[PDB]
Amino acid sequence: LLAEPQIAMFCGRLNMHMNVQNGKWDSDPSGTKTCIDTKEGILQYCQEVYPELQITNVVEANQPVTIQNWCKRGRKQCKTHPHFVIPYRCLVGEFVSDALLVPDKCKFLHQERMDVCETHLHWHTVAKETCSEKSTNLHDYGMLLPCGIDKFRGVEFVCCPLAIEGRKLAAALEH
Amino acid sequence: AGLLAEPQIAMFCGRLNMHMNVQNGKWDSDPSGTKTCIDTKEGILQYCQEVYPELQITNVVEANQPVTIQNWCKRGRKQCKTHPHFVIPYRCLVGEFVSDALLVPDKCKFLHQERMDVCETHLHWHTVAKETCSEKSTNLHDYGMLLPCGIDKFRGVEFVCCPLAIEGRKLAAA
Repeated sequence: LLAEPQIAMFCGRLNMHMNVQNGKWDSDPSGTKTCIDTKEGILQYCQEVYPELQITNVVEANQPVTIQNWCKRGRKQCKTHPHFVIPYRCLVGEFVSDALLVPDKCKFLHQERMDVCETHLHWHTVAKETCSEKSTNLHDYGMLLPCGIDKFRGVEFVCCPLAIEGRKLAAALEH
Repeated sequence: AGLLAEPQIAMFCGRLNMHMNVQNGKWDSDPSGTKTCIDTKEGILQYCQEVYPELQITNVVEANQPVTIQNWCKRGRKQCKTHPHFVIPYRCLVGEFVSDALLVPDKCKFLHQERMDVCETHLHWHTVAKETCSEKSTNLHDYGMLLPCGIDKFRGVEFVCCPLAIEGRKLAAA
């Protein structure tokens, strides 16, 4: 398994999925599957595309990727017409939280509640607001404790200083 | 009802395989934009399963007559405007095998031959059918395979013989 299984969609075109052997995007195997509207449906598609793996849940990727050559159902031509989309990671087996890199002087934090079951977006906001409050930057975050298809009870994240001993601490991503 | 078109694949070396879109009845190119003509039955079978993931394809057999397929594609599917080609499709047989239903038109007869000791090709059986109608001064109108014994291998054939209706001739010579 040289790549993480995941699916990417763009309504109007056939779904794409990560080729776990080489690491490139391929198009829907049957040339018939279009964008999906529910988390339950996305999870099924993941399982249909990766029959050899035990897909047990799904979660949005933290950052968009650029995919080219989207095919259209019916059309012969898959025009290299780039699109920036947020893939869905097909999580496999027993759930384990993402390992996150903690750059020096940054802090690893996490929040959870046994009685809340929210989305990836909600947890992303929590993490962002928590770092923002302390006047810092959100460098990375991951979900914790799944409670449903693409639903979690918490978030683990990394907050970073605007600068260390005078020098600004930067990074680039997601837009 | 909500009946689908029989699944099948068509090849033309130097181009991407085509497969029948079972939902609209029209041909589509290779989903991955990389698969090309195959040279083994086992390979044909594997390709069927690949483009028809939701069907239990358990065998393959050549269709009886070639078909005209427009706009083939080259690897990558960036250039697909081309000259139509006459190719003989491969039927992707699903699930449990059952003999095709043959229409016996007026004045024709339905015959079938099965040899439980042999395991021949589609071509062999087509010939056995053609020759059997010839021996009775008739013409082979249609046929289908019987008793599968391997990937695209059968133990028999069912066919329909019909009146020749052909203009013969002789020679007037000195």
